[PDB]
Amino acid sequence: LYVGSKTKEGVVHGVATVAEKTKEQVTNVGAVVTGVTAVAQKTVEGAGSIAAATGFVKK
Amino acid sequence: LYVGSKTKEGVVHGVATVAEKTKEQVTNVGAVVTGVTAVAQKTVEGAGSIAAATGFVKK
Amino acid sequence: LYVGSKTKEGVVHGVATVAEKTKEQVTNVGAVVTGVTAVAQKTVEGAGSIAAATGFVKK
Amino acid sequence: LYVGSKTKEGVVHGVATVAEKTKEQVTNVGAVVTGVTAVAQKTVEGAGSIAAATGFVKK
Amino acid sequence: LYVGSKTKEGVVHGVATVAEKTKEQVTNVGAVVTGVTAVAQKTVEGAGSIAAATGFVKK
Repeated sequence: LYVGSKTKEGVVHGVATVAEKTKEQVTNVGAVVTGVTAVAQKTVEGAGSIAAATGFVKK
Repeated sequence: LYVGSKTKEGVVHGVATVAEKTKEQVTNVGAVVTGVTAVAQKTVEGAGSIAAATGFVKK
Repeated sequence: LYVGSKTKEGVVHGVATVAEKTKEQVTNVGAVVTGVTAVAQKTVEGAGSIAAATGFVKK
Repeated sequence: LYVGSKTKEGVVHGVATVAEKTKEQVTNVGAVVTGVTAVAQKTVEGAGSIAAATGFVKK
Repeated sequence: LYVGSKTKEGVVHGVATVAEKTKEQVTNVGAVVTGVTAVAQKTVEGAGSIAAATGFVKK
């Protein structure tokens, strides 16, 4: 049993990003996720998330 | 049992980022996630998250 | 049982970042996460998070 | 049982960062996380976090 | 049972950082974390955190 000589899993490569000008405003009362950039994940025998917003959980 | 000579898992490579000018404002009353950049994760036999916002949990 | 000669897991490589000017403001009453940059994690037999905001937990 | 000749886990490499000018303001009443940069973690048989904000816990 | 000739776990390498000018202000009434830079952690059979803010815990 073998796995590949060059194996790439959950990978980000070679990202550029420019904001030559920007305005951003957020208002929140009682979830916000913003700007999440160049992100890499691997999960094994368990769940994964990368930008998760839940406003509220009630039980 | 073998795993690959060059194996890459949950990897970020070669990121550039410029803000030549920026304004950002946040207001929050009672979750905000912002600017999360160039992030790498691996998890094994357990869950993962990278930008998680929950406004509130109530039980 | 063998694991790869060059094995990379949960890795950040080669990040550049410039703010040639910036303004940032935050106001919070009763969670905020900002600017999280160039971050690497591995977890084994246990959970992971990297930018987690919970406004409040109540029980 | 063997693990790789060059094995890298939870690693940050080669980060540059410039603020040629910046203003930042924070106001908080009753959690804020900011500027978290170039961070590396590994955890084994136990959980991990890197930028975690909880506004309050009540029980 | 063997572990790799060059093994790197929870490592930061080769960080540069400049603030050619900066202003920062914080106001807090009743948690703030800022500027956390170039940080490396490993934990075994126990939990880990690197920038953790809890506004208050009440029981």
